[PDB]
Amino acid sequence: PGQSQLFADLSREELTAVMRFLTQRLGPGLVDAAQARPSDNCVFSVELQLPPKAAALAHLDRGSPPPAREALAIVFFGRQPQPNVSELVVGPLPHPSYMRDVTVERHGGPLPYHRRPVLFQEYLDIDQMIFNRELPQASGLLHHCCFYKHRGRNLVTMTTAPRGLQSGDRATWFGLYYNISGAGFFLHHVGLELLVNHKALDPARWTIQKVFYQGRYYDSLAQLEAQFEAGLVNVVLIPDNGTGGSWSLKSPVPPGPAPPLQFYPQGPRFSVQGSRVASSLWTFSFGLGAFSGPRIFDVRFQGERLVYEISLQEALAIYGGNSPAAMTTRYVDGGFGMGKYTTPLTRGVDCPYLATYVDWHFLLESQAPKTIRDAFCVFEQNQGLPLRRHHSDLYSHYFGGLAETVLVVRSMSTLLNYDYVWDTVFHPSGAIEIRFYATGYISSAFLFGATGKYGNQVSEHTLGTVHTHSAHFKVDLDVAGLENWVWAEDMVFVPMAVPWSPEHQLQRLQVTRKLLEMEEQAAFLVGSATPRYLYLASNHSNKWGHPRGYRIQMLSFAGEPLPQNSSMARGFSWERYQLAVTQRKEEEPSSSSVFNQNDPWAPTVDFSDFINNETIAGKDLVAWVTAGFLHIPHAEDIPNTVTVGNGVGFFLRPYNFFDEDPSFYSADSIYFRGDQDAGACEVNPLACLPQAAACAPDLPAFSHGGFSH
Amino acid sequence: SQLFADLSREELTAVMRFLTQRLGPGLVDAAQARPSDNCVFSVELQLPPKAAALAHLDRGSPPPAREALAIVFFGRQPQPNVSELVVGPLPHPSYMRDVTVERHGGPLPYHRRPVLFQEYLDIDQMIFNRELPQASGLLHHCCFYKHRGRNLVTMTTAPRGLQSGDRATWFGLYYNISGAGFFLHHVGLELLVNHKALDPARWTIQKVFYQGRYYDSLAQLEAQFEAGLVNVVLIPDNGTGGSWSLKSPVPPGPAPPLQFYPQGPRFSVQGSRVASSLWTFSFGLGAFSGPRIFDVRFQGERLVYEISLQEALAIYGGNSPAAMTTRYVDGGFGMGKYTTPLTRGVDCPYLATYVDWHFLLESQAPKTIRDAFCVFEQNQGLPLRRHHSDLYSHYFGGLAETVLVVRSMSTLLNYDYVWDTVFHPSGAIEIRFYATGYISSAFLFGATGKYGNQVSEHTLGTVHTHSAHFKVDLDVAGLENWVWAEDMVFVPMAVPWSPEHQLQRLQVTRKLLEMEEQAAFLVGSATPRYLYLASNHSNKWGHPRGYRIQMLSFAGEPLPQNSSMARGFSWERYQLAVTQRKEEEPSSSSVFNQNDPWAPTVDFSDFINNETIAGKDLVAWVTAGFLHIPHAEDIPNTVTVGNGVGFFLRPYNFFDEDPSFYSADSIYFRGDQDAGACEVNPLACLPQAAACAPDLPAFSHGGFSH
Ligand SMILES: *[C@@H]1O[C@H](CO)[C@@H](O[C@@H]2O[C@H](CO)[C@@H](O[C@@H]3O[C@H](CO)[C@@H](O)[C@H](O)[C@@H]3O)[C@H](O)[C@H]2NC(C)=O)[C@H](O)[C@H]1NC(C)=O
Ligand SMILES: *[C@@H]1O[C@H](CO)[C@@H](O[C@@H]2O[C@H](CO)[C@@H](O[C@H]3O[C@H](CO)[C@@H](O)[C@H](O)[C@@H]3O)[C@H](O)[C@H]2NC(C)=O)[C@H](O)[C@H]1NC(C)=O
Ligand SMILES: CC(C)Nc1cc(=O)n(-c2ccccc2)nc1-c1nc[nH]n1
Ligand SMILES: CC(C)Nc1cc(=O)n(-c2ccccc2)nc1-c1nc[nH]n1
Ligand SMILES: *[C@@H]1O[C@H](CO)[C@@H](O)[C@H](O)[C@H]1NC(C)=O
Ligand SMILES: *[C@@H]1O[C@H](CO)[C@@H](O)[C@H](O)[C@H]1NC(C)=O
Ligand SMILES: *[C@@H]1O[C@H](CO)[C@@H](O)[C@H](O)[C@H]1NC(C)=O
Ligand SMILES: *[C@@H]1O[C@H](CO)[C@@H](O)[C@H](O)[C@H]1NC(C)=O
Ligand SMILES: *[C@@H]1O[C@H](CO)[C@@H](O)[C@H](O)[C@H]1NC(C)=O
Ligand SMILES: *[C@H]1O[C@H](CO)[C@@H](O)[C@H](O)[C@H]1NC(C)=O
Ligand SMILES: OC[C@H]1O[C@H](O)[C@@H](O)[C@@H](O)[C@@H]1O
Ligand SMILES: [Ca+2]
Ligand SMILES: [Ca+2]
Ligand SMILES: [Ca+2]
Ligand SMILES: [Ca+2]
Ligand SMILES: [Cu+2]
Ligand SMILES: [Cu+2]
Repeated sequence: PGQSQLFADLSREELTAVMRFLTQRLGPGLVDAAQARPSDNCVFSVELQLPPKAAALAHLDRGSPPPAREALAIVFFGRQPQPNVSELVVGPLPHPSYMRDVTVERHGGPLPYHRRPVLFQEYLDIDQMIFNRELPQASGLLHHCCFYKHRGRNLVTMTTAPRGLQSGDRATWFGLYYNISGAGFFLHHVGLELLVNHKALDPARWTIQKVFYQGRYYDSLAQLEAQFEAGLVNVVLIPDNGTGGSWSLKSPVPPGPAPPLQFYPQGPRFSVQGSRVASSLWTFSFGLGAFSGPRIFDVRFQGERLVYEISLQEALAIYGGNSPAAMTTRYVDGGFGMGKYTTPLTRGVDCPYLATYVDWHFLLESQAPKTIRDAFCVFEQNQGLPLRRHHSDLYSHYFGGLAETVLVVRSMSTLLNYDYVWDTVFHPSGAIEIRFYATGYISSAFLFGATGKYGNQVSEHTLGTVHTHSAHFKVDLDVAGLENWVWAEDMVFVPMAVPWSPEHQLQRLQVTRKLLEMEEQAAFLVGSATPRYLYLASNHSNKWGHPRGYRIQMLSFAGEPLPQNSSMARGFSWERYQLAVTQRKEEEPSSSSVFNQNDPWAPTVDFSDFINNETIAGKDLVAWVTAGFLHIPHAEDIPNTVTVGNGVGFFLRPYNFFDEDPSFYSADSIYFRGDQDAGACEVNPLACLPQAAACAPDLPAFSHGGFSH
Repeated sequence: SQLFADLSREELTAVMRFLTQRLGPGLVDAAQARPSDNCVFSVELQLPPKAAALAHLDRGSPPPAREALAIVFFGRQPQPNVSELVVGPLPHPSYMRDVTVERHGGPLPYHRRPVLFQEYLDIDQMIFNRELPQASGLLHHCCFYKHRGRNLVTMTTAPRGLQSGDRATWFGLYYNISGAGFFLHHVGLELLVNHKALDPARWTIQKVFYQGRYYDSLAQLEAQFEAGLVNVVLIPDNGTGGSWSLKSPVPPGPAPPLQFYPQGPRFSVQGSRVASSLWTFSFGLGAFSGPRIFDVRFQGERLVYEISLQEALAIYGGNSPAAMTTRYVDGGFGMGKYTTPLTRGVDCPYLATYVDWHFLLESQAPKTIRDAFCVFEQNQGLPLRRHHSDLYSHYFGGLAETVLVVRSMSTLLNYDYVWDTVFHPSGAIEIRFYATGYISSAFLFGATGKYGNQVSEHTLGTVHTHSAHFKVDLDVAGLENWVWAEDMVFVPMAVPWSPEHQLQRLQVTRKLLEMEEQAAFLVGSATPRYLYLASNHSNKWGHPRGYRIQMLSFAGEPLPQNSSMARGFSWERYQLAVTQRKEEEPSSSSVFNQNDPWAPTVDFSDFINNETIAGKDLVAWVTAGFLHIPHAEDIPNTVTVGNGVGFFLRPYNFFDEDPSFYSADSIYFRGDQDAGACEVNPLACLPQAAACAPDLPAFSHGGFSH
C-alpha cells in the first residue's frame, strides 16, 4: 500500500548532497573536521533524521504520501565570541533545498561547546603536547623503565570516562601503554597516567595538572625526573616483549579438520534489498545510528506489525581501580558512537560463511562519505534445537515436531578494547530475541598495591579492573495498534481447605493480574520485585477473549547502578531501571545523547524525565529495557573476553496475541503416525534429503572489508 | 572406563536369570502383576563408589565390582514391602544383597511403589466396565458415549491422596483423539479412584466431579442429571486447527539450513564414551533420575566427577480437583524410563550421532529405546571471541564458537522435556532443560482466570510451575574444594587529587563460605553475583583455581513449607546449595517420593545440616525453573523459545590464559597481509566444494512402544 523505504540510512550521494548544501551556507572558514582546531567551524556529522511516526504510519498503513526524507547535521561553531554546537536539519533529500536549526527547539538553549566529543585532531594535538613537550622532560626515567628513545613513539595513549569533576570540565586521564604490534596494547600499561586539561581553544594553553607513576602522585613530569635522578623513586621494570595470550593473538597451533558448515540446500529463504529484509514470516528495516547504534523498524510477522522501532540507545561501562584512570572511568560509549565505530564482519568468524553481508555509509569527522564494508550480516541459522516436538507412545502412536531455524541480524561496535556484538533474532513462533555480547580485549591497569578490592591479576604487572556493563534499548511495541495497556501477571499461593475433605489443607495455586495505569507503576528499579509476566496489550482481544499481548522477559544479571548520590549519575539515569514504560513522544526520541559523556553533570538528556506520572492506560506506549552485568576480569579473559555466558538482553513473546501457535502452519514441520513409513518421502520430507536433494554450494572466495587509515 | 556405562542387554538378561532362580517361584512378570504378587519392577546400574572408582581411573587399581540394582515388589506375603536388592558382580553375578534397611532405616511401605502398567490397566477396566456405564445417560448428552467408553481415555495425577498411606488418584476423562493430543479435550468429568487395596476387586471410587460440583458416585450424578438438575452441553469430539491436529496444512517448501562436517566428524563415540580434541566424558540414563555425565575432562584434566538430573517437578493451580491438587514428581515415573526416540533432523541435527539405550523395566526381558541419545558438534553462528583493531595497529583475530552437545528427551504424559549438555571450547559447561510437548488442560467451566487462560474451545490452560534438580560434582583441581562468593559495592570517598570532590568507589567484595548453610540459597532471597568452587591450588597469577556457577532460572514461587507435602521435594525451595559429597547421599530425591511425599523416602534438606564445606569433597545442587501460565500460542505445543533454563559452569582463574587461544580453528591477520591468501588465513582455502555434497545417511525412526 505504502511501499517507500523511509527508515534507510543515507547513501553516499545523499551524504555528499547534504555536505554540498552545507558548505555553501555556513560560509566564512568552514574547516574539514579531520583537521579542525577548537576555534574552527566544523561539520562533525551528517546522518539520517528519522521521520515522525504519525506521518510514517499514514504512509505505510493508510497509503498517504511519505514524509520528507531529511538529514541531521552536527556543527561545531568554534570561530565565534561564544562558541556552540548546533544541530541542523536539512532536506528534502535527494536534492536538498532547506536547512533548519532545531537546537533550541530540542534543548531549550544553545549547546555548551565542551559537551562536544573530542575530535581525531584533538586527540593528535594532545598526543603532541604529550610526546613532544612533556615525556621528554623525563627521558631519564623513561629510558630506564620503558625503553624510550629520543621521543620515538614506542608508547601509546588511551582516553577515559568523563573528563573532569564538574559541569564545564575538559580534563582527561590518559594511560600510557606499549604500542604492541599485531595485538592488544591494553594489557601493557606502564604505570604512567597523565591528567591532561584541554578545555582551552588554544592547544598551547593546555596544561598537565597531575601525574601518577606506579602508585605515586607527582605534580609534573619535572618532579618525577627530579626524584628519579635523586635515586628517590623505586621503579618497577615492565617488559615490552613476551609470548602467549598477553602478547600475541595468533594461535601457535596448526589448523585441524574443519568446523561444521551451514548451507541452504536449495537457495536462501529470505532476501535483503536495501535496508529491508523479508522472508516468508518476517519483514523489517535495519539501520545504524552514528551514535545510538543498530536499529530495526517496522517489524511484521505475517503482514502484521508488532514494533515500530527497536533500537540501541546507549552503552555504559563503570570501572573501579587503584589508579586515577580506572577509578574514575565511567564510559558513556554513545559519545564516541556505536555506529561511528562499527567494524567489518569477518566472514566465517563473526557470522556464518554464507551469511549475506551489507555495507554501511557515513560522513563523520570528514567532508566526504566513506563506507564500512560488511558492517551487517543477515542470515538464517539452524539452531540445533527443536522449536517444538511431541512423541506419543500413549494410546496412539504419532510424532509431531519442527526444528528451530531462526533469522539473525548482527552488527559489531569495536570501541577501544571492547568488541560489542549486537544481535536481533526472529523466531518462527513470532518471538523476537535481542542479545548483546561483550568480547575483545579488557582495559587494564598496572598491578600495584591492594588489587583484590579492584580486580584480579591476569598477566604479569596487569590488573584486570572490575567494571559493570549496561546497555539500553528502546522497544516501541504497537500491539495490534498504537493504543496499548500494560499488564502484570504473577502467581500466589492461598492456603485453603480441600473442598472435599475439610480436615485437610491445601496450598491453592492462583494467578494474579494487575493493570499498571501510571508511568511510575511500570518503572522497575534494579534489584526490585519484577512481575513474572509483564506485557503490553491491546484493548482488542483474541479469539478466546484474552487481550492481545506481547510479553517482555528480561535476561540481565545487572550490576549495581552508580549511586544516585553521584553528581554525574543523571547522565545515565537509565541504569537505575531494569524496565520502564512511557508514553511515546516526538520530543523523547532517545534515552541518551552523544553530548552526555563530556558533561554528565549537566546532561543533554536525563532519561528519568520520561517517567513523570502520566497514564499508560490505552496510549502509544514505549518500553525501555536495560540489560547488563558485572565483570570481574580473570585469566580466561586473556587474550579476549569470551562470549559464552556473557549474552544479555530480552525476549518479546506473544501472549494471547494469536489464537494458536503460528508455527502450526510451518512448511518445515514434520509429522507421522505409527502406522506409516517415516522413511517415505511422501510421508516425511526428511526421508528425501539423502537421495537426491541438494549438493552443497561452491563458496565465495574469502575477502575482508579492511581497516581505517 | 566402561565403569559408568549403563547395563548392556546381555548384562540385564543375566541379572534377570539370577533374580529368577534365586527368588524361586512364584514370582510374576511385572507386566502381568497384581498388587498381591512378587515382582521385578526395575533392574539398572548401581553406580560405583567414588573412592574406588577414582582409584581405578587415576591409579591403575582394579575396577570396583560392577553391580546391578533391582527394585522388587514383594506383595505375596503377610507383610508386603518394596526391596532394593543389589546384585553382582557383572557379567556373571554370584551374590545378591538387600540394602533397603541400610539406606532407609526400615522397610519400604508398599504404597510408595509406583503404579504398575497392570494397575493402570485394571483401574481402567473398573472405570470403563463397571462405573461409567452408571452414567451412560449423561455421557451420551455430554460427550458421545458408546461402546463401552472406547471414545474416552484417562490420565493420572499427582500425589495419590491427602496423607501418608493413601493411594487414591484423581483421573480426568478425555476424548481418545486420533494421532494428536488428547490432553486438550477434557470432557469435564473427574473421578477419584481408590486403589490402595491389594485386591483390585475391593476398589471404590471415593468421589466424582462434574461442572464445578462434587458427587459421591457416578450413580448419584446420573440421578441428578435424569432429574434435570444438571445442565449438559454437547462437547464436540472432532475439529480443525491443531486444537485437533499436529499435521501442518501448509505443504513443505525449500529446505532449511543443513550443517555438515566438511572433512568428517571431529569427535568419536565408543560405547558410552565421547572423545574430542578438547573434551572427554562418559554419558548415560538413570531409569528414574534420568540423564547424567561422568568423568568430564578438559584436555585431560578432570573438572567434574558427575553431573546428573536428580528430579523434575510440576505443581498446578485449578478449578477442578485433579488439577488443583496436582504436584507431579516425574522421577516417580522416570525420565530414563520415559525417554523417547530422537527424530533425526527434528530433535537433533540430521548428521548427529544417535545412540540406542537398554532397559529392563516392568518386564522380564531387556528392550531398547532406539536413537535415545544424540551427540553432535554445532556451529553457533557466533564468535567465541573476536577483536578487530583500527587503532594504532591493524589486525584481526577471532574464532567462531563451535560447541559439542549431548541430548536426550523424556516424554511424560503431556510434556516433552529436553535435556541438553553443551561443552564449550572456553572450557565452560552449560546445562539446559526445555519444556515442550502438550500442556494439560481442564474443561472450562467459568470462574477461571485465577487458574489459567482459555486457550481453546472448552479448554482451560492451567497455571503451573516447572522445576528441575541437578547434582553437580565438581572436583576443581582434585577433591578438596572451598566456596567463595564475590560481588560488588560502592564506597563514597574523597577524590585523592581533589579531596573537595566526592566519588563512588567501586570495589570487589569476596567472602569464604565455610559452612553448608552459608551456601544454601533459597528462592526469593538474593544471590552473590560471582559464586564458585575453588581449590587451594592457585593458578600462575596467584588466584585460587575456580569454577563459577552461573544460573539461568526464573523460578516460580515454590509450594510453601507449611504444606505437609513439601518435604517430598524440599529442593524446590533452593536455587543453589553446596554440600559435603557423601556415599549415603547419592540422590536429591527418589522414585518413591511421588506416591508418599508426606513420608518422603528422601528429603533433600537433610543434606544441609551445619557441616563444613572448607576443604572437603563438595557437590553443588542446582534448581532451575519457571512459572507457566498457558496461552494460545501453546496450541498445539509449548515452544522452546525463552523456556530454556539451567546454569553455566565457568572457569574462573582455573587456567592461566583462555584455552581457546590454542585453538586449531583460530583466525588472525594484520592489515599488511593478504587476508585472501590460504596460508595467511585458512578461510581463504576450499575443502572439497562442491564436490559433491555432504553424504547423508538414509532416514529412519526409532519407532513406538508397540
Ligand atoms: C550557534 O552558532 C550559530 C552560528 O554562529 C548561530 O547562528 C547564526 O546566527 C546569526 C545571527 O545571530 C545568523 O545571521 C543571519 O545571516 C546573516 C549572516 O550570515 C546575518 O547578517 C543576519 O542578520 C542573519 O541573522 C547566522 O546565519 C546563523 N548561522 C546559522 C548557520 O544558523 C546561532 O544563533 C548559535 N546558537 C545559539 C542558540 O545562539
Ligand atoms: C521384605 O520382604 C522380603 C521378601 O519377603 C524379605 O526378605 C526375605 O526375608 C526372609 C526372612 O525375613 C528370608 O527367608 C529365609 O528364612 C529362613 C529362616 O527360616 C532362612 O533360613 C532362609 O535363608 C530363607 O530364604 C528370605 O531369604 C528373604 N529374601 C530375600 C530375597 O531377601 C525382607 O526381609 C523384607 N524386608 C524387611 C525390611 O522386612
Ligand atoms: C588516530 C588518532 C586520532 N587516535 C585516536 C583515534 C580514535 O578513534 N580514538 C578513540 C577515542 C575514543 C574511543 C575510541 C577511539 N582515540 C584516539 C586516541 N586516543 C588517544 N590518542 N588518540
Ligand atoms: C496402557 C497402559 C499401560 N496405560 C498407561 C501407560 C503409561 O505409561 N502411563 C503413564 C502414567 C504416568 C506417566 C506416564 C505414563 N499411563 C497409563 C495410563 N494412564 C491412565 N490409564 N492408563
Ligand atoms: C605501532 O606499531 C605499528 C605496527 O605494529 C606501526 O605501524 C605504528 O605506526 C606504530 N604506532 C605507534 C608507535 O603509534
Ligand atoms: C484411540 O485411537 C486408536 C486408533 O487406532 C486406538 O487404536 C486406541 O485403542 C484408542 N484408544 C482407546 C483407549 O480406545
Ligand atoms: C591444598 O590443600 C590440601 C588439603 O589438606 C593439601 O593436601 C594440598 O597438598 C594443598 N596444596 C597446596 C599447594 O596448598
Ligand atoms: C505458614 O506458617 C504458619 C505457621 O503458624 C501457618 O499457620 C500458615 O499457614 C502460614 N502463615 C504465615 C503467615 O506464614
Ligand atoms: C553445628 O553447629 C555447631 C554450633 O552449635 C558447631 O559447634 C558444630 O561444629 C556443628 N556440628 C556439625 C553437625 O558439624
Ligand atoms: C477500549 O478503550 C477505548 C476508550 O477508552 C475505546 O475507544 C476502544 O475502542 C476500546 N476497546 C474495546 C471496548 O474493545
Ligand atoms: O532362596 C532361598 C534359599 O537359599 C538360601 O540361601 C538357603 O539358605 C535356603 O535355605 C533357601 O531355601
Ligand atoms: Ca513521559
Ligand atoms: Ca507503542
Ligand atoms: Ca566433588
Ligand atoms: Ca550434609
Ligand atoms: Cu567486561
Ligand atoms: Cu508448562
